[PDB]
Amino acid sequence: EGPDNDERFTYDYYRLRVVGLIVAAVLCVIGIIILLAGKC
Amino acid sequence: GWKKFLWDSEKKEFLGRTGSSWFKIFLFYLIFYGCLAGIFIGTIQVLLLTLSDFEPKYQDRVAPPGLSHAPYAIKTEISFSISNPKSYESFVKSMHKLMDLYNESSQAGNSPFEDCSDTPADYIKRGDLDDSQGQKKACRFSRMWLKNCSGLDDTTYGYAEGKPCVVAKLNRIIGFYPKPLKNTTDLPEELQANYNQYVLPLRCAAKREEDREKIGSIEYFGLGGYAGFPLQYYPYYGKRLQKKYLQPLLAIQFTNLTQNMELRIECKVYGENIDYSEKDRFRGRFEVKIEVKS
Amino acid sequence: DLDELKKEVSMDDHKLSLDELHNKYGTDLTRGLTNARAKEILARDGPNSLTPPPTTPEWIKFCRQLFGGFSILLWIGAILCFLAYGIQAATEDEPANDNLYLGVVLSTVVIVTGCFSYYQEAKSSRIMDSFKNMVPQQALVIRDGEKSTINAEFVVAGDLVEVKGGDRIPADLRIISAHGCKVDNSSLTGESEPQTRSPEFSSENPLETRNIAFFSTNCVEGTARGVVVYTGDRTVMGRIATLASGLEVGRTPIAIEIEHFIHIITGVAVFLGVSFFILSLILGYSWLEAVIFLIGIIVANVPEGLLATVTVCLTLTAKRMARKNCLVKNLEAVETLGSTSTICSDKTGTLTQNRMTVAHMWFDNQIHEADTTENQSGAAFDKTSATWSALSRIAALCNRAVFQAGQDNVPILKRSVAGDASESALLKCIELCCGSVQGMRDRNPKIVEIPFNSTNKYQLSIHENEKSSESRYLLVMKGAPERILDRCSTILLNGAEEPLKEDMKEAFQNAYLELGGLGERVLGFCHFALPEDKYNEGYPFDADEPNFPTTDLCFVGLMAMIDPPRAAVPDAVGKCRSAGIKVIMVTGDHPITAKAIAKGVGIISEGNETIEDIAARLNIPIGQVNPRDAKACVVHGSDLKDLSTEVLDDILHYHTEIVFARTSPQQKLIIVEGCQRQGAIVAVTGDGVNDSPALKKADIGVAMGISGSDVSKQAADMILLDDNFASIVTGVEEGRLIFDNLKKSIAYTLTSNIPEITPFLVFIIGNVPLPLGTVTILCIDLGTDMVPAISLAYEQAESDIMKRQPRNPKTDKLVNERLISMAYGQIGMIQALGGFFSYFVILAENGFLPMDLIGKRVRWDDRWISDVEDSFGQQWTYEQRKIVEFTCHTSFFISIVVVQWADLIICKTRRNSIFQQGMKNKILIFGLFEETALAAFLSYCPGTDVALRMYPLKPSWWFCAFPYSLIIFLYDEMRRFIIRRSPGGWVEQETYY
Ligand SMILES: *[C@@H]1O[C@H](CO[C@@H]2O[C@@H](C)[C@@H](O)[C@@H](O)[C@@H]2O)[C@@H](O[C@@H]2O[C@H](CO)[C@@H](O[C@@H]3O[C@H](CO[C@H]4O[C@H](CO)[C@@H](O)[C@H](O)[C@@H]4O)[C@@H](O)[C@H](O[C@H]4O[C@H](CO)[C@@H](O)[C@H](O)[C@@H]4O)[C@@H]3O)[C@H](O)[C@H]2NC(C)=O)[C@H](O)[C@H]1NC(C)=O
Ligand SMILES: CCCCCCCC/C=C\CCCCCCCC(=O)OC[C@H](COP(=O)(O)OCC[N+](C)(C)C)OC(=O)CCCCCCC/C=C\CCCCCCCC
Ligand SMILES: CCCCCCCC/C=C\CCCCCCCC(=O)OC[C@H](COP(=O)(O)OCC[N+](C)(C)C)OC(=O)CCCCCCC/C=C\CCCCCCCC
Ligand SMILES: CCCCCCCC/C=C\CCCCCCCC(=O)OC[C@H](COP(=O)(O)OCC[N+](C)(C)C)OC(=O)CCCCCCC/C=C\CCCCCCCC
Ligand SMILES: CCCCCCCC/C=C\CCCCCCCC(=O)OC[C@H](COP(=O)(O)OCC[N+](C)(C)C)OC(=O)CCCCCCC/C=C\CCCCCCCC
Ligand SMILES: CCCCCCCC/C=C\CCCCCCCC(=O)OC[C@H](COP(=O)(O)OCC[N+](C)(C)C)OC(=O)CCCCCCC/C=C\CCCCCCCC
Ligand SMILES: CCCCCCCC/C=C\CCCCCCCC(=O)OC[C@H](COP(=O)(O)OCC[N+](C)(C)C)OC(=O)CCCCCCC/C=C\CCCCCCCC
Ligand SMILES: CCCCCCCC/C=C\CCCCCCCC(=O)OC[C@H](COP(=O)(O)OCC[N+](C)(C)C)OC(=O)CCCCCCC/C=C\CCCCCCCC
Ligand SMILES: CCCCCCCC/C=C\CCCCCCCC(=O)OC[C@H](COP(=O)(O)OCC[N+](C)(C)C)OC(=O)CCCCCCC/C=C\CCCCCCCC
Ligand SMILES: *[C@@H]1O[C@H](CO)[C@@H](O[C@@H]2O[C@H](CO)[C@@H](O)[C@H](O)[C@H]2NC(C)=O)[C@H](O)[C@H]1NC(C)=O
Ligand SMILES: CC(C)CCC[C@@H](C)[C@H]1CC[C@H]2[C@@H]3CC=C4C[C@@H](O)CC[C@]4(C)[C@H]3CC[C@]12C
Ligand SMILES: CC(C)CCC[C@@H](C)[C@H]1CC[C@H]2[C@@H]3CC=C4C[C@@H](O)CC[C@]4(C)[C@H]3CC[C@]12C
Ligand SMILES: CC(C)CCC[C@@H](C)[C@H]1CC[C@H]2[C@@H]3CC=C4C[C@@H](O)CC[C@]4(C)[C@H]3CC[C@]12C
Ligand SMILES: [Mg+2]
Ligand SMILES: [Mg+2]
Ligand SMILES: [Mg+2]
Repeated sequence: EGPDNDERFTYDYYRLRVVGLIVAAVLCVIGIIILLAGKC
Repeated sequence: GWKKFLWDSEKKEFLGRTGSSWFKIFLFYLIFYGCLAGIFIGTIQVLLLTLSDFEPKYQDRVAPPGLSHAPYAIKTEISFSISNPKSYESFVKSMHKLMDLYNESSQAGNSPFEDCSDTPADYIKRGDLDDSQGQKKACRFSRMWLKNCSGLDDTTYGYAEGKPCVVAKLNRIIGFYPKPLKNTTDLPEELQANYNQYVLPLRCAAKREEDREKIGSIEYFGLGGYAGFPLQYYPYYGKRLQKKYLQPLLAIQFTNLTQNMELRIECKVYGENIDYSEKDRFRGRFEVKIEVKS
Repeated sequence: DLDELKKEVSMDDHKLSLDELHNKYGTDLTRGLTNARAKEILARDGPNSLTPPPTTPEWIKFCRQLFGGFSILLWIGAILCFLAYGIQAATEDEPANDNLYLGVVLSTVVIVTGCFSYYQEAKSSRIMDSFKNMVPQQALVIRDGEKSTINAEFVVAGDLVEVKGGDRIPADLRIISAHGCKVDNSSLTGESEPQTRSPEFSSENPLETRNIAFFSTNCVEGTARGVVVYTGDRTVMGRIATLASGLEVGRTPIAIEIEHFIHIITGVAVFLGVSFFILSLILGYSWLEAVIFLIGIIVANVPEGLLATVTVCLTLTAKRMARKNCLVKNLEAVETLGSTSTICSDKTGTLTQNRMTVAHMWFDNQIHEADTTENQSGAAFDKTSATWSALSRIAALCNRAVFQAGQDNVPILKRSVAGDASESALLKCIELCCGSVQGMRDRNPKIVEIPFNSTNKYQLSIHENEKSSESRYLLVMKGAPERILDRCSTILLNGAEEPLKEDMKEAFQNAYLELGGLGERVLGFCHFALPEDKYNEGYPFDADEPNFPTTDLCFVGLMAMIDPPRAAVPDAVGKCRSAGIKVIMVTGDHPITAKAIAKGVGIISEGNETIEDIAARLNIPIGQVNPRDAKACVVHGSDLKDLSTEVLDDILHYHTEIVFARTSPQQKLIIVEGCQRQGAIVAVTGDGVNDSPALKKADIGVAMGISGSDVSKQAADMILLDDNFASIVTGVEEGRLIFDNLKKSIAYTLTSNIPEITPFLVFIIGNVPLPLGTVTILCIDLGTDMVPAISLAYEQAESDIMKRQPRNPKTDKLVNERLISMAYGQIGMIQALGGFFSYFVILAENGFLPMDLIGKRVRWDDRWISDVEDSFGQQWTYEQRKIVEFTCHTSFFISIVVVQWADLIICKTRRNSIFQQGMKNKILIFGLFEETALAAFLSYCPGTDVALRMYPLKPSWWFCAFPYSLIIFLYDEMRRFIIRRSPGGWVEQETYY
């Protein structure tokens, strides 16, 4: 480390947003499944 | 209704209940809220046990440092009359508040101050961010370094005859090493002359192409006579590990300023770990609206 | 429109003569009026047509839905928001636009709610317009001595009008000459059978006399003449309709509950505002700022989504009802049924079927019962003896009525039959269990018939015998059982014949009194085989002399008949009584029949007794017995006319099974009012016009759909398109279920209140950075929260709802202090603490420890301080610290959702446990899943920190609210436990909603 300790000030918000969206999408689907499960 | 639900004399009730009821409810709420408070306090103590006293866990919201100044402008505008003295008082008062911390009387003895190179130098590492060694030592920064804007000669600092000063300052960040641009063929025009590697350059200009002509001679004052910040005053170890720490400063005199006209002056620092933002107008650069109306 | 002169009972000029009548209105009894004179009167007073209703423009009922009690509160909230914005604009530079956004949002909420509610009431109005089938009608008037058929709108007072069986009485006539004319006075007066109209006068009451024909009535059989006495709106049913229109509407119970709810919400809102106003003035702030603080706290205490949630909630219960054929015109009339505690019903057309049907039959010294139900769902009567066959031949032959041409499609009971109601009932019973009568009749040719005589009191006829082995002649006769009994000497027992000894004569007398006491009309049928040796096949028995043996006949058996009640009438009445609903019969019919129908449907429980019954069982005068020993009472209308207010109160206060007989429509209204004077909700169920003033003044009117009148249908609040009475039970059940659900949803939308306000209060008192932003409060109150609150309506019952007693209106409210103590006091507090926890965590991880946050708002807000030192010594610019504050708003909102999970689960059930009821509600599960997906979407989608100002969160923060949620679940679980084990204890009278 030392002088080139640039990583200590970086965060991968991109990957975080990607995952959080994948999860939101999944939860939304599951929801729909439960809602329509019975009317078919 | 109105009167009864307030006080009846047969059942000896007040507001609805008897003497012994209001007490049962008050006692219940007191015990309930007491437990609530104790639980919240316990969950906050475990949080205090989760953080460190010498370093902020997250340092990403403060990666690109800001560029502030000494005068306190309401809308980033400096407007004052050269005749009426009660016009630039708000400026001098602030300026003074800032420079009043670099007094030599404050900086004295070996502890915790240490004499550093009178000429820009390189970084200085006083170890890690621990309590093993006692309170680290910070370099001394003299007032006099700033030549015509020090309030030691002309207390007013310039505002008295149409030649105001502007003390720029780099935002203090823990473990932040300032890095300047290298000498390669790609470098701005301005920066070529006087490339002291050890100095972070600060250079002001005009926002619009027209205003160039109306702005006169930008005279910068600093450590070694250069227009920048010496790398030796870094890094900053934090308040707990370096109380009595002074950050470098750079004075800027806007000599030969056109009278009775609003001038937009944008100052900007250059460097690798320095990046600007179109949303935050104080990240790395800063804007000032000077108007010496007389 | 003098109401008192319309409230009075009808008066008339019936007790007069034909000369006095013609002398008062002016008219030739044998030539009628002249055409010139007729037109002079037609233009002098107006056509014989009722005034159309007062049209209601569509823009008017839209403005109505935009107002009310809840929408008005939201309106004042929007007004306050814009006022505070104006003050901030004229007092400070760079005014934030938070208040203008909140105000336009509130206005949009009110407009959308109005559009939805209005669309529903319009849907019901369209399906309602598809029922008025008004076909023009023309009357037969005699002018200048000639007969002419002119539109009903051209009849005037004074001309001569002739009617014929099958036509409708145009105006109010004064019969001058009749020929066996009968009229159906069921809609106006409520008389189930056809009263004969005679030119002579008989009773002091105009509704009882026979010399007056009425408006909207129909002449069943016969022809008659008459002078038009009353015309146009001045008619009987005209004054009744005008009175109905000139009555007020009222105010349902659900509305009063919403009103008292707003009363409490405003009490605590203005209290917190005036108090934090004096407090802010005590801490140094200026007036200009304190005013904005007052308005802000008041607005923050207003539920924007409770309006949309409550409206959609009620609408969901209204469609379950539309699925079973129960349509409501308004939207709140869906809850009134559950709160009803006294149902005033009508007999003719509502409690009964208004159709004569063969009820009991006598044969082989044994009473037999027949099925008298619409869909024919019952018990047969043993069609295996020869006696029954002979009976079928007697009734099917000695009967002159026949089904109306072209009925080959309708069922055997609902088809049209031309004739008297007795021959029609007999024809239907024979055609029901004996096949086609048309062949049964052509199978035996009728030779000679002697019509019913006023002296003979019998109807007889001879026909050929279809026996291919017997060419003799058959003689059949029907009539009153006494007259026929005096003409027999044999009895067809099980087929064979036997003498008429006194043993069977007494069995016949007891049978006669058995069928008679049942409120039924009995007839006797007998027949005889004429000896072909004394009356050959060629001899013609002309109806002149005694060609048939009047006596020595063979009596086969009695046949009773009466109007039966609808299928689900007894079961529904029993269900209502089980739920603690007082059933009181109110009808303008004969008391001898009203009492029988009451005992048959359950109004007068078997065993209870009236004062006359006791006097008859003891053989003592009626003035000696005490009226307290009689549970049920039959109040006659004539006696009702002479009774004080206190007497009626006592009648309803001491008698549990009351039956008002021979009561006029005005008296019906008086009875409904007598029920309201005490304090109980009333539901009137009817069908004719006499029920219009009763259905209007009652808390809720139920009109029949097929058998109901247009006036009572337009003045009612609920319509039964299928004429099923069990729908009343279904309605009283749904009215309760959706009530306990409204309570749950209200507590849900009120629990979030606290974690939405507390941040601003600590902001002003403790001077810490702003915790909960405005676009987040909006994303909570109008976003995520909506689906769960809507789902709370689909919750099933916990205990039997059709078992508990009706809710008391003066004590058990919809929103009491027990709810406020839970939402605002215990759950909301925990949710607020959880939010502040996540808050401090976000600021502690970035560098701002809790000790340095108290006292920073002045510099934390200042827009020109680009160097704010944190707990570690770092310098933060203005935009950098603002980004962190916004990320704290995002996590605060997510914390709210996390605690709402446990709140929606503890709100699902009010007493029972989750491991008992169960998570069978799929909508609630979907609500939780969607509620989480929306929060993640609002935070992780790119460009949100620009549009809505919500930054992404780091996966370790999302877990700061979990412990608070589990704690909320455990606390409420133990709460809902002591209530069960300890009934009536502290936890119940303190936390049981
Ligand atoms: C850091 O340094 C500041 C300046 O230090 C001075 O210069 C340095 C290089 C050394 O030589 C040091 O010894 C000097 O003091 C220091 O601030 C100074 O503090 C003194 C003490 O209060 C001030 O003196 C007073 O001046 C006023 C009038 O001031 C006028 O000028 C200033 C600008 O300079 C304006 O701001 C004012 O509004 C006025 O226009 C006198 O009226 C006052 O009278 C008092 O003393 C006399 C005897 O002399 C008595 O008879 C009276 O009763 C009063 O008791 C003082 O003479 C001096 O103005 C001030 N300088 C500035 C620029 O403000 C500062 O405090 C140091 N800070 C730290 C943390 O060490
Ligand atoms: C009955 C009701 C059922 C309801 C089911 C709902 C379905 C749930 C759906 C999805 C949840 C799984 C999520 C998994 C996501 C992992 C993704 C991942 O890669 O994530 C890594 C992060 C670490 O982030 P960092 O900051 O360290 O690095 C940041 C580094 N950078 C930023 C530089 C890149 O980690 C994380 O997010 C941690 C993710 C959270 C961990 C899951 C914890 C589960 C909690 C309780 C369940 C226990 C069940 C027990 C079984 C009982 C059976 C009877
Ligand atoms: C019946 C069955 C139904 C099933 C339906 C399934 C639907 C599909 C399900 C999931 C789809 C997943 C799509 C994933 C998209 C990833 C986009 C992404 O990762 O973009 C990230 C970057 C922005 O990063 P940055 O550097 O600016 O960060 C800020 C850095 N700072 C602020 C520090 C400077 O993007 C960019 O640049 C470019 C972005 C371009 C725009 C992309 C649009 C994505 C928006 C919405 C789609 C998600 C919907 C998911 C369903 C949810 C339902 C509620
Ligand atoms: C920065 C700091 C943050 C601060 C945040 C504050 C958040 C505010 C949270 C909650 C607001 C509390 C406001 C008061 C709520 C009271 C509820 C209320 O008014 O509901 C209305 C009920 C009516 O109910 P009903 O329809 O069933 O009646 C039927 C009667 N029938 C049937 C006999 C006719 O009326 C009643 O309950 C009667 C009225 C009783 C009023 C009691 C007043 C108690 C208020 C304060 C006490 C403080 C003392 C502290 C010192 C303790 C000693 C150490
Ligand atoms: C540290 C973290 C703290 C978090 C705190 C917040 C927690 C809130 C979230 C979830 C709480 C779950 C509570 C579990 C309760 C289970 C109760 C249960 O199992 O009681 C069994 C019942 C009773 O049956 P019975 O005897 O009456 O049947 C009679 C059948 N006959 C009539 C045919 C004979 O059976 C039934 O209800 C039928 C089967 C229903 C199965 C339900 C399974 C779904 C459960 C939860 C959904 C997950 C939501 C997750 C939300 C996160 C979104 C991201
Ligand atoms: C059964 C039925 C199922 C239906 C489910 C439907 C789910 C729909 C799922 C996803 C669609 C969501 C909308 C997509 C938005 C795409 C926006 C986008 O792709 O933006 C990309 C660019 C960002 O570019 P940059 O990184 O260079 O910017 C740098 C800016 N610097 C550097 C100055 C800071 O955007 C910009 O520039 C400007 C950003 C414009 C802001 C648009 C956001 C809209 C705001 C509120 C609407 C959300 C309401 C919630 C509805 C919930 C429905 C369930
Ligand atoms: C069924 C489930 C539904 C779920 C949906 C969730 C419900 C949401 C409920 C309430 C949220 C609505 C609040 C509207 C907020 C508008 C904010 C606004 O106008 O801010 C104005 C900003 C100006 O900001 P500045 O001064 O910092 O600019 C400085 C620029 N300098 C410095 C560069 C010059 O301009 C901008 O952001 C420009 C971009 C404009 C973005 C407009 C986004 C509108 C979002 C929603 C409206 C539609 C929602 C309808 C759905 C209803 C659901 C029932
Ligand atoms: C940090 C600590 C974590 C601990 C986790 C423990 C998990 C335990 C897992 C399952 C719990 C055991 C299953 C309980 C089944 C009981 C079945 C039953 O027969 O029940 C009946 C009794 C009620 O009887 P009664 O006399 O009042 O009926 C009166 C009826 N009348 C009114 C008609 C007369 O029911 C009752 O006692 C119900 C009372 C139970 C209250 C305990 C609540 C436990 C808390 C959370 C459970 C975990 C779910 C969430 C998962 C989170 C994952 C992260
Ligand atoms: C972060 C958030 C944390 C929140 C944690 C909250 C924990 C605090 C929970 C409870 C503390 C309150 C205890 C108050 C005790 C004093 C009350 C009292 O003075 O009461 C007197 C009565 C006895 O009078 P009586 O009825 O015979 O007189 C008849 C009089 N007449 C007619 C009016 C009915 O007391 C009774 O009835 C007995 C009723 C006692 C109340 C039981 C309530 C238990 C509720 C929760 C405990 C579960 C905690 C689970 C937490 C798990 C954490 C992981
Ligand atoms: C400061 O600005 C002034 C102009 O305001 C410059 O002086 C002018 O020079 C022109 C010739 O180029 C003369 O015509 C004017 O008369 C001068 N004006 C004054 C007031 O002297 C001056 O050269 C500038 N000085 C610096 C150091 O920039
Ligand atoms: C029924 C109960 C016990 C289920 C509780 C489910 C909880 C633990 C689930 C629901 C939604 C989930 C979050 C959804 C989205 C993200 C963003 C992603 O980038 C990291 C994981 C993270 C932060 C998840 C962590 C686990 C989470 C909070
Ligand atoms: C279940 C409930 C009732 C338990 C509540 C326990 C409360 C009383 C406990 C939990 C955590 C505890 C705190 C933990 C840490 C400290 C720091 C110390 O320097 C002083 C005491 C103090 C401030 C404690 C006071 C008591 C405290 C708040
Ligand atoms: C932030 C802190 C200091 C605020 C504390 C507020 C407490 C004391 C308030 C919040 C809600 C209030 C309760 C709200 C409702 C009722 C029901 C009423 O019939 C008696 C008073 C009672 C029980 C109140 C007592 C005081 C109460 C518990
Ligand atoms: Mg009727
Ligand atoms: Mg009504
Ligand atoms: Mg709200």
